[PDB]
Amino acid sequence: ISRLGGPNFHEIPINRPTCPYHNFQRDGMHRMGIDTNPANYEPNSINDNWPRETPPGPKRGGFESYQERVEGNKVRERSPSFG
Amino acid sequence: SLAPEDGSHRPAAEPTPPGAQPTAPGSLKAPDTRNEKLNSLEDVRKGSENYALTTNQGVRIADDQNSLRAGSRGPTLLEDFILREKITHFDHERIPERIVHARGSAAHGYFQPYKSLSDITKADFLSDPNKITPVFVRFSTVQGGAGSADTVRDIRGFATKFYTEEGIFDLVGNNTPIFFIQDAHKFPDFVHAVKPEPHWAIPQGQSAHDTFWDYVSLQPETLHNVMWAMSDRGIPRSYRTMEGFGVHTFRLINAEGKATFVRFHWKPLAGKASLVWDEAQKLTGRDPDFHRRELWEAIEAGDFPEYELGFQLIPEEDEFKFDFDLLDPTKLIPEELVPVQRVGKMVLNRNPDNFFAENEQAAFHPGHIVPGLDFTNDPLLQGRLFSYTDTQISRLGGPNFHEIPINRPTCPYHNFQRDGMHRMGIDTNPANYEPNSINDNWPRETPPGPKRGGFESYQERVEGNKVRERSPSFGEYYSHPRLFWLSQTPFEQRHIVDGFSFELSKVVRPYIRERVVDQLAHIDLTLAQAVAKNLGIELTDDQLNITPPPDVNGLKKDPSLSLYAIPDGDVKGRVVAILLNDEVRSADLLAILKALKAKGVHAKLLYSRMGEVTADDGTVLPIAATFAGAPSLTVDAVIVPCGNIADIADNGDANYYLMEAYKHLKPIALAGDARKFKATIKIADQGEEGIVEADSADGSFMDELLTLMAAHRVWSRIPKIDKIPA
Amino acid sequence: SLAPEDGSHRPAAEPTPPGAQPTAPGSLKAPDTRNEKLNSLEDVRKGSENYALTTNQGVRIADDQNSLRAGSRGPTLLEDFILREKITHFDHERIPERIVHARGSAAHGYFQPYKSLSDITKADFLSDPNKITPVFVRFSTVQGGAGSADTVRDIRGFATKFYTEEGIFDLVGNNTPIFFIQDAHKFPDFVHAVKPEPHWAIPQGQSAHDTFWDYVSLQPETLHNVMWAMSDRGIPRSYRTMEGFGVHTFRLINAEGKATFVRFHWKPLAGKASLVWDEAQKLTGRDPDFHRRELWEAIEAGDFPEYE
Amino acid sequence: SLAPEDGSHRPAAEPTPPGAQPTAPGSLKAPDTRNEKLNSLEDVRKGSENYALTTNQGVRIADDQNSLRAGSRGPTLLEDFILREKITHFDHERIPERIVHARGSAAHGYFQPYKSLSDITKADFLSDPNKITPVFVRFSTVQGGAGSADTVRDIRGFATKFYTEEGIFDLVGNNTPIFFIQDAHKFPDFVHAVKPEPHWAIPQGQSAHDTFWDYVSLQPETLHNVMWAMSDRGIPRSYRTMEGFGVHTFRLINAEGKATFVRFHWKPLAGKASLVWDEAQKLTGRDPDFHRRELWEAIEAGDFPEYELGFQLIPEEDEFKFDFDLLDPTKLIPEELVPVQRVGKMVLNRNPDNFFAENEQAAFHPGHIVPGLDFTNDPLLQGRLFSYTDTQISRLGGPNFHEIPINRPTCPYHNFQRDGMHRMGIDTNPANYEPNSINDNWPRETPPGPKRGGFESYQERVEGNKVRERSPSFGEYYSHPRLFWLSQTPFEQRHIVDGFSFELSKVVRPYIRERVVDQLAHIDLTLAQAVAKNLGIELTDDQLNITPPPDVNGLKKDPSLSLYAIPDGDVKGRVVAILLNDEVRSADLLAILKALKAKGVHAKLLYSRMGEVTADDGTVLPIAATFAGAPSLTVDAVIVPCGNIADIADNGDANYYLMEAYKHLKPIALAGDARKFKATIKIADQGEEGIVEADSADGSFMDELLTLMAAHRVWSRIPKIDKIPA
Ligand code: HEM
Ligand code: HEM
Ligand code: HEM
Repeated sequence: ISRLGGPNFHEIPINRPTCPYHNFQRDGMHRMGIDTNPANYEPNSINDNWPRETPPGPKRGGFESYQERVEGNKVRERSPSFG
Repeated sequence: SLAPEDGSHRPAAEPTPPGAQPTAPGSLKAPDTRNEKLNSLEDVRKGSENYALTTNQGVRIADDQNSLRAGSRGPTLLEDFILREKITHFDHERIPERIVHARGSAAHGYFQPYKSLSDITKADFLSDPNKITPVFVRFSTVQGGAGSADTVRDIRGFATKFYTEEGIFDLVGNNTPIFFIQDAHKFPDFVHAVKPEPHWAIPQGQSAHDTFWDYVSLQPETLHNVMWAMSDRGIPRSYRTMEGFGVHTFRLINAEGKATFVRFHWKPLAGKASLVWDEAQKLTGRDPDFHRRELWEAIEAGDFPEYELGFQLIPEEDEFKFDFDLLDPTKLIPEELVPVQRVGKMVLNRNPDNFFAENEQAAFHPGHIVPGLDFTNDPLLQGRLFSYTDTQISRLGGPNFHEIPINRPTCPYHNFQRDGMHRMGIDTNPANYEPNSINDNWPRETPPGPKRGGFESYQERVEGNKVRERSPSFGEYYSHPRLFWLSQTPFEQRHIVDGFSFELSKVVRPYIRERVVDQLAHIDLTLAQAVAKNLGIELTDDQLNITPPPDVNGLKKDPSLSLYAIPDGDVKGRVVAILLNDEVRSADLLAILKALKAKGVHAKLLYSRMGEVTADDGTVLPIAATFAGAPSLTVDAVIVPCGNIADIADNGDANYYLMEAYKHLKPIALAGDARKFKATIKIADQGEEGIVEADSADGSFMDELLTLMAAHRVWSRIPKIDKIPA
Repeated sequence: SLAPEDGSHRPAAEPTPPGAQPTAPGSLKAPDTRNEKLNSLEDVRKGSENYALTTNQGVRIADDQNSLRAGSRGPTLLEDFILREKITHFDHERIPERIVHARGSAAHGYFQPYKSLSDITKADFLSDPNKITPVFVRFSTVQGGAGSADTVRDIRGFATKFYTEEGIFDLVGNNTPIFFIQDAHKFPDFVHAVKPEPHWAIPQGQSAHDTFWDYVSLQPETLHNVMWAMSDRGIPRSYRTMEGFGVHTFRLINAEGKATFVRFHWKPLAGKASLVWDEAQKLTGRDPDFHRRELWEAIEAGDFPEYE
Repeated sequence: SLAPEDGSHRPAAEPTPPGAQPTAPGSLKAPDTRNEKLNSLEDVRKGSENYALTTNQGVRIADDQNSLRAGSRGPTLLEDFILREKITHFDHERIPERIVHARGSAAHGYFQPYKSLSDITKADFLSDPNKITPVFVRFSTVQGGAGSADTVRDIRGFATKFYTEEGIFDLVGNNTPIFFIQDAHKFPDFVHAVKPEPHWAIPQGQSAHDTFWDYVSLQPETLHNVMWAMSDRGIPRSYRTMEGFGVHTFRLINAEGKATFVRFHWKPLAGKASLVWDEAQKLTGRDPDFHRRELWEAIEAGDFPEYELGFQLIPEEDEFKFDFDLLDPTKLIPEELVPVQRVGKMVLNRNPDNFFAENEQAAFHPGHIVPGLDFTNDPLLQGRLFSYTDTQISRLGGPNFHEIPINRPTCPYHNFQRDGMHRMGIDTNPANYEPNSINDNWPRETPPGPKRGGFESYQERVEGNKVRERSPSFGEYYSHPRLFWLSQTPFEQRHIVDGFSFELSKVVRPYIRERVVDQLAHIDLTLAQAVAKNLGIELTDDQLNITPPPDVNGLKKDPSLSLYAIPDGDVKGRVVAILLNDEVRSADLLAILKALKAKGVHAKLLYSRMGEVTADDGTVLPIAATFAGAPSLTVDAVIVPCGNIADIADNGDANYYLMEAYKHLKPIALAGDARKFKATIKIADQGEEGIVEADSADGSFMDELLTLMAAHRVWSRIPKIDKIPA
C-alpha cells in the first residue's frame, strides 16, 4: 500500500495474473480496470450473481483451507518444542 | 479592510444562545474550558492577531494580492516562490475521506464513572469516580460523503476516544444495538450495495435504490437493522437525542482474571427524539448541516451533550442461556432479559478549533482497547480489528497517524518502532530493537497485574477445525425484527411501514420490491400487508400462512426498543420560532420569553424581512431570520404573539410556516389575534390538543406549550394531517 | 441463479425514456455507440458474466460469505488472505476529491467543426469538417464536496477533453463568462472564503455565509461574477440548458504565424433554462442528484446534450 | 539486567577520539551542546530509560516475544492488535529517497558573521557579528542511492539550512563552482544519462558508463564540470576538506534598494585534500560509509568541521565586463579577477539523534531566500526554483513538510494556508483568507524596509520576446575547462588524464570514446593526446591542429583552482596507523603518541589479532583493529615502532599494509628494526623523501613525519609506484 501506492498493485503490468480475474473490488488509487458489471456486491440478482463462487474440486475449483484441528487457549507463548 | 469600530465582528467568549453571536473556534469561544487533552494540544495551536503574514518558511510577505510578473500586464515568472508555495499548499489540501462514516461532527469533553468498577474490570478509567478521562467524540452518518447532508435516513455512528492513563480506548459504536451483517467478509458487499451505484454514483445519502434492497432481499440477516433504519431511529432530531451502542459483546476482565461478557450502551440524558420523514428529507435541502450546527451551537450555549455509559453484563457461564447467540451482531440483548447497569457520565463541553485538523484527521478504531477489556469471537468484530489500522495508511498518509495531534495519547508511549512518513518523534534511544543490552533493554515489557500492568489476552479455549463456515446458531433472522416491530407504538409502526413503502417505491425493478415484501411476511403479516398495499402488491395465500417467528426468550415486547413508549422528554436546549409582526404585543413577548428562559428553551424571532421591528412599547426586536430563511423544520414549536396580526395574516410564508409545523406534528401556540391563524390549519373553535390558544400569553399558556414540548410531538394529530396540502 | 426467470433484471440495450428501465453502464446500454476513445478503452474494460469470482491474484474463491476461523464460532485467523485482500482493497478505495469542482457528472461524446478554420488556427482538430474528435466532458459545481447536492446556487464548471490527433486539448470553462478574481495569487483566499468555514465546516454548497460576503465586500473585483451567481444563472435547470465559457482571452495561431485573440463559448442547443430559488433549494433535499440523473437519463433516452 | 555490570555498554558523554567509545546519538554524546534550533527540537525528542514498552496508543505490552495464537503451536489470531501495529509500522518505514543526492550525511552547527554587512545586504543573519544563526548542513554525492558508497568519484553536494530570525535561508551548493548544464530543461536528460542505465540499473555511484559519456560527447557545455569531476576534486578525503560553492550568481539587496551580484563560497578551514583514485575505489568496498563515519567521529572528537563563508561581489554596472556571461552556471568567476571576501564562520558541532527523522526528512531548497537576497535570470537556477517545492509532495508526503521538526523555522510563521496531509498546526484564526474583517485582517502583510520588512523582488528590467532560446553569450564551452587544466599541478594533471582514461575504458561503444577524445582536443592537445594514448586512439592531423580556446580575461591560469598548488594543510583530526608487534619498544610508542597528541592527530593501534599485547617494559597495549580489518585506506600515514619485528616481518597483511600506503602516496615512518620493512617497498639504503627512518622514534623523527602529513601526500613518489605490485 505504501510501496506501490495503493491496493491496485496487481494491475501494475508485471504483477498481473495471466489467468482470469474478476471480483467485486472497486476503485482505489490509479485504478486501471473499468468494470462493466451492473453489480459491485454479491449476492446480487441484477447480474445473476456473476462473477460466481466455485466449489473446491480436483481442477479449476475454489480455494478451501485444509480443515486442520485447532485446540488450545489464546496465548502469547513460544512452543516448548522450539526451545 | 478592517474590523468595524464597535467590535461586532468578534463573538463574546461567554455562553450565548444559538444565533446570538457568530460561532467561533472552541479555544476562542470558551478559553477557560480545559481538560488534560485540550491542554496537551497547546503545542500546536496557532494564533494570528498581531503576527505578520509569512511563507511557511517564515519569510514576511509584502504583497499578498499579486503574482510576480514582467511588467504589470506581463507573464507570471517561475521565480515567484511565494505564489507557488501558497498555490501548492492549496492544491494538496484534500485527503481521502473515510470509506464509511465520511460525514461526521465532533467535540471534546470528559467522562467519569459513578463508582469504581474494580470488581468486574481492572480498566483504569473505570476505577475511580473522581478520576476524569478526557474524550473526543465524533458522530456520523454511514453512507454519504463528507459533503452529504446530515438529516438523511441512515444509521448513525457514535465513536468515543477515551484518553486514559493506560492508553487510548476507542468505543466505536452506532445508534442501533445491532448491525446489518454477521461476518466481516461481507462488509464490502453490504457497503457497496448501500453506497451510490457504481455506474453513475447515485444516490447520495440514501438506501432507497435497487442494489441495497437487492442485497437485503437476498441476505435476511440484514432485516433486523433494516427495521431500525426504516423506523424513526433512522432520522434523529439531534446527536444529543439518540442512543449509542457498541453492538458487539466484548469482555471485561478483573484483577483476579475473571471474564464477564459486556455490551456497551450510551443513554442520552436529553432524551430520545427523532424527526418525521417528510421533515427530515426537506431539511436535507433547507439545512444540510442541521445536526453539525445544532451540536456546535448547543455546546456554545452551555447545553452540553450528556450521555450515560451503561453496561449489560452476562457471566461467562450464561453464554449459551439465550435463544440467540451472544456473538451474533444482528441480535440485540433485550433489556427486559439483561438490564443496563449505569456506569458513568460523559459530557461534551467544547468544540474543536479547526474541523480539518481535529475532526477530519481523528482516527478511531475498536481494536484500541486497554487492560481490563478484551474482545470476543463475534465474527464481525474480529474483522473490524483488521480494517481500522489498515485504512489509516492511505487516509492519514502513513503509519505515524498516532502523532497527528488529536490522535496522540496523553499517557506515555515508548517503543522500538521507527521512521515512516512524516515522523515527528525524534528517538534518542541508542537501541531500536529488543532485547538489547546497549540501553539496558529499555523501554521494557511489564507483566500483567491489577493496575499499570501489561496487556495479556484472556486465555479463552479454542477448539474447532479451520473452517469458513457460519455458526448454525446465527441462522435465525426474523424473531428480532418481530420483537422490535411489536415493541413500537402504533404511530412508530405507521412510520416504519411508511419508511419501507417510500424506499421500495424508488426501487425500479419490481421483483426486488416483491422479494422484500415476502421477507416482511416472515416477520409480521400486519407489517407486510401494510407495505404491500402501498406498493400495489397482494400477498399470496402461502404468504398469508407463514407462521410468525418465535418470541425472544418469551418476550412479546420490550418497551426500551421504542423511542417514545416511555416518556423521557427534556426541553432544555430545544428551540421555538416566534413569528413577529410590525407591532408585537410586548406583554405577550415578555411572558413567552420569561417562560422559555426558565426551562432553557431558546427562541428565534422571525419576520418577513431582516433588520428590526419595534414592539408596542418601543422595544426594538432584531430579526434572526425570515420565515423562508429559517423554516419550521429547524424548530421544535411555533408561537405567534399578538400585535398587528394584519401585517402577517395574508403573508403566504407565515401561513405556510404554520401549515408545515402542523403537518410535522409540532406544538403551536397562538395568542390574542394570532388565533385567526387557526383557519389556515383547520382548528375547530373548541380547540385541539396540540394547539395552545388564549387571549394572552401568560403563565398557563406557556406551561401548556412547554408540556407539549416535553412530549416532543403531537402524535394524536396524525389522522388529521393527510388532508393538509403542505 | 438469483435473477428473475423473466429477464426483467436487465435493461434493454436501446434508447428508453427516463424511468422506463433501470439505468446501466454505457457500454451495456448502448454497445453500438462508438468513437475512437471509447474503442481505445476496450483493453481495460472488464466484464463479469460467466466468470468465476477470484482474488486479485486470479485464485478462485469457494466461500465468499465467511472468514476463516478456528471453529465455526471461533476467532478469525490471520492466514485468511482472501478476507484480508478483500478488506484491504475496500479500506483504500477513496482518493482525495478535487480541491474545487469536487461534485461533477461526466459523459463521452464527439465534436466536429462546421468548416476548416485553417485561416485563423493551425489546430488539427479544427482543420477539416470531416475530422471527428472524441470528447469527454465533466460538468460540476464549485464549492461543495463530491457528496454535495447538484441544484445548489453556484457557478458551474464545464470541462471538455478533446482527444485530438496532435494531443489532448482541455477546454476547462464555467457557465459564466468571467471569474470572481483577477490574479491567481488570490485564488486560495477566495476559495477559502466561499468554502465551509474552517472552525466547524459549515455551510456545504452555499455561499450564503459571512466569510464569502466579507471577502466580496472587501474585494469589489468579485461583484461581476457575484451578480451572475445571484441571478438565475446560478441555478440551471440542467447541464444541457446552460452556457459554457473559457473566460480568458487565449490566442489562435495560424500557419503563417498570425495570432488572433479568442474567447471560447458553448451554446446549448436545448436552449437556456434555470430553476427558481425555492425550487432549487428544495430539490437539493428531494433529489440531491437531480442534475447527474437528468444528464445520464437524457443520454440513455437519446436526448443527447448538444452544444455549439 | 542485560547491560554489563561495569557500565561498558554506555559511551562516555564527553569528547573522545575516533574508535575510543561506541558512537551515540548527539544529544546523549554531547548533552551540553546547544543552539536555538536544537533547543526548539526538545519538544519532540523521546527518551527511553525507565519507561515501559507500549503500543503507539500507550497500552503497555506484557509479552513482546510472541504472537497471539490458539495454542502454543496453533495459528496466529487476527485479533492480535499488538503484532499488527508493530508489523504495520515496520511495513511502512520507508519513504522515497531524493531523486538526486540521495546519499548524504548531516550535522547541526552554528554560523556567525565577522562584521555587519548592512552596507550591501539587509539580510538579518548578516547584520550583526554577535548574531548567531543555527544551521543544519547535509553533504552528499549526486548519483548513487541512499545505500550507495561514500568515496565514489562524483560531484558532492553541500547544503546549509540557516534558521534565521527572518525566515529559513537554504544555500544549496556543490563542491565545484559550476554545473554540467546551462538550462534546467535539460536536467532530467543529464541526470538520466549519469544515473544507472534504465534496462539493467547499472552502474551505481559511477559515471563510467556509455550513456554518461554519450551525453557529454554531444553536449560540450558539460565539459567544464566534467574536468572537475575527473580531477581529484571528484574524490575528497572528507567533507571537512572540500570547497563549497553556490554556483549561480545571486543578488544581495541593501536597505537603499541597491543590488550587487554575488557568488557564494565555503572555504574549509581544515584545508583542501582528496584521496587518489585506487584508494577511493578500494575504500568503497572496505568502508562504504567512510565519509559519513569520518564526519560523525570528527564531531564526537571535538574536531568540528569549520568553514568560512565568502562572497564574490560584482557591481550591477559590471555585468558585462567579462569574457563570459555571469548568468551561465557552466562558467566560474576566477578569484584572480573577483576576490572572495570573507563573510563569516560556520562550525558543525553536534550530530543528529536520529538519522531518519533529521537527515532523511530534511528538505533544502534554493528558492528559500530571505529579504536582502534575490535571484538572477540564470536559467539553471530559474528551473531549480520549481523543483524543490514540487518534489517534497511525494518525498515527504505532502505540503506540510515544513512541519516536520527539522524543517521548521525557529522564527514565527503565520498565514492563511490550511489542511493537507499530516497537518500538525491547529489554526485558531476565525479567518482562513485575506482580506478579512472578522479577524481584523491578521495576520497582516508587512511593507518592505531596512529590517523586519516584507519580501519584495528587485525590479529588474525584462525586455525580449517569449522564446525557447539559449543566449548566444552561453555558447562557448572550452575556455573554462582549459583554464582549469592549466591551473593544475603536473601530478593533478596526471590524475585528470587517468580519470578520463579509466572512465572511457569502461565505455563499451568505442566511437563514444573517440568523440570524447575529440572534445578534449578542443580544450588542450596535451590532455587529449595523453588520454588517447591510454585508449589506443591516434589523433588525426585535423585534431592535432585545433586552435586552443582563448584565455579568460587574460588569465592563463588561476592557482585558486588547484587543490594543492598553494599549501593549506592542517593535520588536526587526521589519523595514523601504528603497526604493533608482540614486543613493542615502549620508548618508541611513548614518543610517537606524545607528538601526535600535541598536534591533535589520532592513532589506531593495529596487530594481527584483537585483544592486547604487552610492551617490552610490561605496558599493556589494547589493539583497535587487525591489519585486514582497518586497512591503510582508512588512515593518513603509517608508523611502525621497533620491538620484536620478526613477529610481523613475514605477516603478508603487515607487508601489504605498507605497500598499499606506499602506493597511495602516504607518509610512512619506520623506527629501528622496523626499517627492515624497507625491502618490501623497495626503498634504498640512503632512503627517500616521504619515508621517515631512524634508530629511535625521537629527536626529529615525529617532526619529520608531521611535516609530511601537513603536505598530505608524497607527490614526488608517483614515478616509483608503478613497480610496486599492490
Ligand atoms: C458493529 C459494526 C460496526 C460498527 C458499529 C462500526 C462503527 C464505525 C463508526 C462509528 C465509524 C466512524 C468513526 C469516526 O467517526 O471516524 C467507522 C468507520 C470505519 N469502519 Fe466501522 N463499524 C462497524 C463495522 C465495520 C466493518 C465490518 C469493517 C470492515 C472490516 C469496518 C471498517 C471501517 C473503516 C475502514 C472505517 C473508517 C475508519 C477511518 O478511516 O478512520 N467497520 N465504523
Ligand atoms: C477562469 C477561472 C477558472 C475556471 C473557468 C476554472 C475551471 C475549472 C473546472 C471546470 C474545474 C473542474 C475540472 C473537472 O471537472 O475535473 C477546475 C478544477 C481545478 N482548478 Fe480551476 N478554474 C478557474 C480558476 C482556477 C485557479 C485560479 C486555480 C489555481 C491557480 C485553479 C485550480 C484548480 C484546481 C487545483 C482544480 C482541481 C483539478 C483537479 O484536481 O484535477 N482553478 N477548474
Ligand atoms: C547549480 C546546479 C545545482 C546545484 C548546485 C544543486 C544542488 C543540490 C543539492 C546539494 C542537493 C541535495 C540537497 C539535500 O541534501 O537535500 C540537491 C537536491 C535536489 N535538486 Fe538540485 N542542484 C542543482 C540543479 C538542480 C536542477 C536543475 C534541478 C531540477 C530542475 C534540481 C532538483 C533537485 C531535486 C529534485 C533534489 C532533491 C531535493 C529533495 O528531494 O528534497 N537541482 N540539489
